[PDB]
Amino acid sequence: NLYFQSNAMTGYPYPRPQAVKIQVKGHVPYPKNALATVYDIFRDIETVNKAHEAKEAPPFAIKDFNMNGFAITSYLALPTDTVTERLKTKGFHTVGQPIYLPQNELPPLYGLKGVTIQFRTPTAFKYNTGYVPEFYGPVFIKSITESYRRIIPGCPEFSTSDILKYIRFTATDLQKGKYRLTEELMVTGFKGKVYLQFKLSTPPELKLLILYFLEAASICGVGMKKAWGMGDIYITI
Amino acid sequence: NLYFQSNAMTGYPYPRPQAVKIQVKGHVPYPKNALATVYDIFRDIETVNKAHEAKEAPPFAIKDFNMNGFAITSYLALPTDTVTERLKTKGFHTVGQPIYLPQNELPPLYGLKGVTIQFRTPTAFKYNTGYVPEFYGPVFIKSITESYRRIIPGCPEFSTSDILKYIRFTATDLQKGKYRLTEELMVTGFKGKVYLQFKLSTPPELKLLILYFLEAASICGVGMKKAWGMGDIYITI
Ligand SMILES: OC[C@H]1O[C@@H](O)[C@H](O)[C@@H](O)[C@@H]1O
Ligand SMILES: OC[C@H]1O[C@@H](O)[C@H](O)[C@@H](O)[C@@H]1O
Ligand SMILES: OC[C@H]1O[C@@H](O)[C@H](O)[C@@H](O)[C@@H]1O
Ligand SMILES: OC[C@H]1O[C@@H](O)[C@H](O)[C@@H](O)[C@@H]1O
Repeated sequence: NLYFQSNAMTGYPYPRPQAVKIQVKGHVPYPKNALATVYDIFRDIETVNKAHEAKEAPPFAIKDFNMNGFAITSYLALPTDTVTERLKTKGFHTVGQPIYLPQNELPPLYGLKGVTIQFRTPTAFKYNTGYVPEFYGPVFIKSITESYRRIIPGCPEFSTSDILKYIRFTATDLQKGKYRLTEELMVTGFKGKVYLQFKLSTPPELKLLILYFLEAASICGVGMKKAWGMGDIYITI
Repeated sequence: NLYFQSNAMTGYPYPRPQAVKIQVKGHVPYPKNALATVYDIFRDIETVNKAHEAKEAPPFAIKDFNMNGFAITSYLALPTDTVTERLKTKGFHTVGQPIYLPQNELPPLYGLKGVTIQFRTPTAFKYNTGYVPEFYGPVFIKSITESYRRIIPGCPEFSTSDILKYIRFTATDLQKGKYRLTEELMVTGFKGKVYLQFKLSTPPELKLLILYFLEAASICGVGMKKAWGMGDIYITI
């Protein structure tokens, strides 16, 4: 059975993350150069500049990097005409029209058994004196809730421990992959599929909240160098 | 004596509201025309367009309207060079550099007895049976809480009644004032100074939250037609 929460913290729905994705055509040798280009066109957005000088995560990420171009995802409310005009000045052309995320409304999640997470680019988590290229459930829940809170400030502090009591992670197998960040830096992380299974006791409000955390992580990326395109995930329900 | 909260919803600080203010020189006849100009220069920001279509509160407000110009406050992260260039195209000159709110850090509030709230433009609250140009404490608290949640979207549902247990409002006197919105609509609202006094039982965490609510209300405006410049408030501690 379902028991619905009456309190102020989990008795109300939380906002669904929103973002914009812009596709860019043009050759750059490394993700380092794509990231630098995006900082350059956002020089008059104070929040971006402050984050960069504080070496905090920027409100955007490079995605789908290759030799022909890349995508930019951002949760800032951007004037897209200005983005196109500034990229064109720098020799880059935007392709198609901006994509506004989320694209579709969600159905009710009653009877949703779990969520599939595909790590599409190599992923690793950073720690003092060593990044860890391995999947840890609690570490991943901390990452995705931090990404949700960056997009949606003002959320109360969720307890990681209490979320984990209602979920189980499994993986048939994960594999390794290499991601070249700069001429001199290549990192080896994990890739592949993890299944997030809800326990039968999962409060119904928590399924939707977990989906929204995963949507935020799909926007921001997971783990180290997420703004460079590491830790890119696809979610399936 | 102070008793500190251990629970997750009031035991952690919430974000301070941030905004940008841009001052514009240029005559337009009515606040209506200023509002229209701002919508026009934000035509490629999907969030603003969608909110305008749904008749939701925009994420900006006209302030300081006079014969020779006005100001725009917004809590969007704006590329301010683009805003200046688009205004200049319409014949408006931006004065000086953008102002980033808040300008200063706050001190500890343990000694703070209350807050002075000055209604600098006419203020009124709207209802189906007609606008009410009168100060009501609970209505004001609901207004400022909603403003804070519009700037800081994840903010949980606070109890208005619980907040009101800890504050007292007073005024020496309040005055009336007229605010012309269009060539065919002028509204009469109240103006003047209200004092918000914290009771001695006020939990420490709540003084800072209330100040943040008032800072959000200073950015957004209070009551009807806030985006047109009505209900502008100035806070002093
Ligand atoms: O990829 C989705 C599938 O992954 C499997 O590991 C699970 O057992 C299935 O329940 C799920 O539908
Ligand atoms: O620079 C990023 C690139 O690093 C290479 O090692 C990978 O094979 C590519 O998939 C990736 O796009
Ligand atoms: O401490 C001074 C304050 O005391 C209150 O009782 C008054 O209502 C306020 O107007 C005054 O600013
Ligand atoms: O249009 C707005 C104007 O309305 C007039 O009625 C007020 O006296 C002015 O203070 C205000 O600037």
